[PDB]
Amino acid sequence: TKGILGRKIGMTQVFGENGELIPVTVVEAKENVVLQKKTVEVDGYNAIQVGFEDKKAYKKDAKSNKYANKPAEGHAKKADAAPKRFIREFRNVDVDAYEVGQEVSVDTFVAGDVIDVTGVSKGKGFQGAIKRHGQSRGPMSHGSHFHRAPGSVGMASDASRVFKGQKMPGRMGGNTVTVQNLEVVQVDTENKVILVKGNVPGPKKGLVEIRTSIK
Amino acid sequence: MRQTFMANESNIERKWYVIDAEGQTLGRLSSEVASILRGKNKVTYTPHVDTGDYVIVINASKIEFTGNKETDKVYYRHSNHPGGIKSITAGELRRTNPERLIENSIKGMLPSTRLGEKQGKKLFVYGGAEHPHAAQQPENYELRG
Amino acid sequence: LWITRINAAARQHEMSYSRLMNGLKKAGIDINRKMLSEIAISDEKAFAQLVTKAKDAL
Amino acid sequence: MKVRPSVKPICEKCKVIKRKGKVMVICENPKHKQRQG
Amino acid sequence: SRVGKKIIDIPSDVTVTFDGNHVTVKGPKGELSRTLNERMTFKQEENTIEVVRPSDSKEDRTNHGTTRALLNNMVQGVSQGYVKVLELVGVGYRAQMQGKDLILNVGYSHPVEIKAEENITFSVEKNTVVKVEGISKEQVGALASNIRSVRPPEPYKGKGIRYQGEYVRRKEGKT
RNA sequence: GGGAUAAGUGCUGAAAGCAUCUAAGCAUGAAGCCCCCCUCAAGAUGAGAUUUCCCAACUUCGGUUAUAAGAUCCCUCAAAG
RNA sequence: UUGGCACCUCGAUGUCGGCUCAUCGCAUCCUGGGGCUGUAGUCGGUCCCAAGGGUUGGGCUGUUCGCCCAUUAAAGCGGUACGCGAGCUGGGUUCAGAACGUCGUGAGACAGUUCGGUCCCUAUCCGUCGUGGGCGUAGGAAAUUUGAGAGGAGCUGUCCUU
RNA sequence: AUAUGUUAAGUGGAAAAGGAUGUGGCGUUGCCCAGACAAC
Ligand SMILES: [Mg+2]
Ligand SMILES: [Mg+2]
Ligand SMILES: [Mg+2]
Ligand SMILES: [Mg+2]
Ligand SMILES: [Mg+2]
Ligand SMILES: [Mg+2]
Ligand SMILES: [Mg+2]
Ligand SMILES: [Mg+2]
Ligand SMILES: [Mg+2]
Ligand SMILES: [Mg+2]
Ligand SMILES: [Mg+2]
Ligand SMILES: [Mg+2]
Ligand SMILES: [Mg+2]
Ligand SMILES: [Mg+2]
Ligand SMILES: [Mg+2]
Ligand SMILES: [Mg+2]
Ligand SMILES: [Mg+2]
Ligand SMILES: [Mg+2]
Repeated sequence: TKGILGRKIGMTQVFGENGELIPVTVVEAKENVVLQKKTVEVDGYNAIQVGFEDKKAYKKDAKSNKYANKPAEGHAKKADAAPKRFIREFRNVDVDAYEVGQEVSVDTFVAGDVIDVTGVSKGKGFQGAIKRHGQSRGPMSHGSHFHRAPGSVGMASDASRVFKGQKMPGRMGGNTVTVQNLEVVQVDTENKVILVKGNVPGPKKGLVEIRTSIK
Repeated sequence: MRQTFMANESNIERKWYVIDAEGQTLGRLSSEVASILRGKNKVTYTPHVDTGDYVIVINASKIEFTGNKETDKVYYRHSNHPGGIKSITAGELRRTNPERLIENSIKGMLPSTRLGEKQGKKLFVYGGAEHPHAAQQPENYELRG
Repeated sequence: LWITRINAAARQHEMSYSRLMNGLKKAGIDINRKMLSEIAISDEKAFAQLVTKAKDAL
Repeated sequence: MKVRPSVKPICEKCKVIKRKGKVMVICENPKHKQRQG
Repeated sequence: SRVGKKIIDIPSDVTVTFDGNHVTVKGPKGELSRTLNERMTFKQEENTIEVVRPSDSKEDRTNHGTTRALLNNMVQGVSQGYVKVLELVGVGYRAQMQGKDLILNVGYSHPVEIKAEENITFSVEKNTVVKVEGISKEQVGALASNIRSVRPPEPYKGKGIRYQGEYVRRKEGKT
C-alpha cells in the first residue's frame, strides 16, 4: 500500500528527541492524482496509475514537452484532471480504495513508517575499470608500465575466447536502484514535503517513487 | 529428365487435423505427428516445397511415460554464461507448461533447415480439451498404431 | 522420391510398400517405380485396380 | 553405520535385507549397521 | 499367502459396504474408506469377507497378503479401537492437557505444543503417562511416533519419552 | 518464509503365518534445488496487452499531389553526455 | 610428479617466479544436516550427504617449496600451454667482461660460486564491454505495462538471558 | 513385420578382486499330510 510520487530537493539534518542528530532528505510530493484504475478482468492485473506534476494545456505550435499533446489530453480528461508530466503505476496498493480522480495527499504516511525509495542514479559517463568496478591498480614505480588497465582477460587456448560478463570499461551511468527499510521522520502538510532518514538515489530535482516496505 | 510430377504453389491443399493425447506415450505420439507435418502421407510429396498440413493436439496433460522417466530424464539448457547450466525433470514439465513438453519432442524430429522451421509452425498444442481454431474446421484423426 | 510416393499411395489401401511390391512381383507385373508413381498421381482408379491383382496373389 | 563394499553378518542375530536397491544388514547392537557402497 | 488364505475375517455389528475398488466400512465408531486394489476379488459368504487372488504371479501373491491385512485393521478398529501408551522418564518432566491439545515440558528452554487432529483423543494419567486412542491403526502410530521424537530415550541414564513396553539398551559411562 | 528432496529417522505392512522403513501405500528431513528479494527484458520474427488521438482526392490508383495526429531539421542549454 | 615413446610444431609453438584479472572440479579447511563411538558434560575421533558463500597480514630466501612471528570461524587440494609477458615486471637463467676453487701441458672447461649486463608491434576477423542508425511486427502515432527468459545477491563472529 | 522367451537396471548406451534371500532354467539328495517347515 501507500504509494506516492515526488522529486528530490536537497539534504539537511534534524535534531531528534534527546539531542540525537539524524540526516534527512527532503522530498516535495505535490498534486498527485489517480488517473486510471486497472483491473484483472480488463488487463490481467490489479493496479492504479498516478500522475505527478501538472503541465500546460494543448497549444497549436508546441515545440517542447511542457505542453501536452492531443493523446495526453484525452487520457487526462477521462479522469477529470490536468495533464501531468510523470505517470507511474503502483500494484502494491489495494485497488478497492482510490476512486479515479482522487488526490492522494501527502499525509497518507505517518512518522515512523518504513518505506522503500526508487529512483535513477546520477550518471558518470564513460568510466574505466578501477572506477566502474572496484579493481586494484598496478604498482606506480619499480619500473612498471601497468597502472590503471584491467588485468588478464582469460586463459590461453582452452577457451580461446573471452567469456561474457567480463567487467571491461564503459558507461558507468544512471540506472534504476531501490534502497530498502528507510523511515519517515516528519510529514509537513502545508508545504507538502516528506522527510526521510538517509539518502536517496538521483540528482537534485529528480524523481523518486515512495512506497511501503515489502518486508 | 522425361516426366515426373513436381508440386508447386497453386497446386497443393492443406487441411486441419485434431489429435487427442490422452493415454498415449510421448514418443510414439510424436513420431506419428511429425510425418503428418512433413507431408509424407501425400501421394504428391516433393522434398523442396511445403506440402503437408496442420495438426492440433488438445489434451496434452495426460501424456504417459513408461518406467521411471518422470523423475529421471532431465532436460538441460545453457545460457552461454560461465556455469550457466540449468535443468528440469520431465515430470516437472508435465505439471508446469506441458505444451512445451510436447512441442519440443516433435520439433526435435524435424530437420533443422529453413523449411523445417517453417513446417514446425503448423503445430498447435493445448492443455485440456479446448482449442480456439473452430473457424478452420479441423477433423479427427486416429493414430495408425 | 518414387518409392516415397508409392509408399504413401499404398497405405490408403492398407498395404505396406514392402507387401505391395512383393505381391506385385508374384502376379507377374514388371512396371517401374517411375511409371508406378505416375499412375498413382494421374489415374487413381487405375492404380486401385492393380492393387487388387497384387493383393490376391498373396 | 559402516559403509564398505563387503557387507556380511558378524554375529548370529544380524540379518541381511534390501532397501531401494541397496544391500544392508540390521542387527540389535548399533555397531553392526552396514550398508553396501 | 498363508495369511491371505486365512481370509475368514469374522465381522461384527460393523457394516461392510463394497463399491468396487474403494470400500467403505461403518460401525459403532466407523466411516473408514480406502481405495484398495484393482486385481483382488472380494466375496462375502454370509457376512464374512473373503479375498481370492487371481493369476498366481509374484505381484499377485504379495498384494493378496496385504489386502487381507488392511481389511482386518479397518473392521477391528471400528470394533474396538487402537490405544498406544507411552511414558515420561526424568526429573521435572511434566506433561499436561490444554483441552484438545497437549503441552510438554522436557528440559528445553520452552514448552512444546502438540496440536491435536481428528479421531484421536489424548489423555494424561499422572503427568507422566500419555495415552493415544483412535480407530485407524496407521494414524495412531504416526502421532505416537511424532511426540516421542521430541526427546528420544538416552543411553546413560534413560531419560526421555519411552513406549510403555520399550526396552532401552543402557551404557554405563562413568566420568 | 513456502514447496519438493539428499544422507538419515519412521508408521502401517506382505512376499516368507514370524520379523521387516518397501514391494503397494502415508509422513518427516540440509544455508544445497525451485519460489520469495534487486535489475534487464516482446527483434519473445511466437514480434504480446490496456488507455487516448487522427482518417483523401485524383486515379490508367500505375502512381502523383497536398497532407492530418505526430515527429524532425535549425537555435538557447544541462540534472545528461 | 619423476620417467618411457619420439606422433604436430626447426621458412621460431619464444621465457622460472611475482603482479593484475579470473573460471571450473570435489577426493570438503570453515559454516549446514546426520550415523557410530572405547560418546558422562565441555571437548574430540571416524564415516555419510553437501561445492551456496567464504577461505590473513609480516620477517628470511630470485625463489617454487619451507621455517618462524602474530591473528583467524577457517587459514583446503587440484585443473585451465606447470591459467594469463601482442596485459606488467625482469630478481633468477643459455650471451659477450672479470675473479676464486678444481680439472687441463695448453687454447679452455665445470654446471661449482661471485659482481655487472637493451623486454618490439598504430588491432583487419572472431570474441567481449558499452552505445547508435535501418527495416519489420496487416492503418498510422503518444504514453503506461505483462514477463517467456537472463543476470545479481547468497559470508560470519562476540556478548547477555535461559 | 510374424512366433517363442529373458530383462526392470534407461542395463542396453565404457572397468576388476570381492559381496549379496535379485530373478529364470536344468539336475542330485534330505524332512512331507503320522502332521513337518515358522510362531505360540
Ligand atoms: Mg594493491
Ligand atoms: Mg573386511
Ligand atoms: Mg542550473
Ligand atoms: Mg609427460
Ligand atoms: Mg616426429
Ligand atoms: Mg618410429
Ligand atoms: Mg610461418
Ligand atoms: Mg563427496
Ligand atoms: Mg628490515
Ligand atoms: Mg604457465
Ligand atoms: Mg599471451
Ligand atoms: Mg667470459
Ligand atoms: Mg695446472
Ligand atoms: Mg651498472
Ligand atoms: Mg646491482
Ligand atoms: Mg647476475
Ligand atoms: Mg549406461
Ligand atoms: Mg559392469
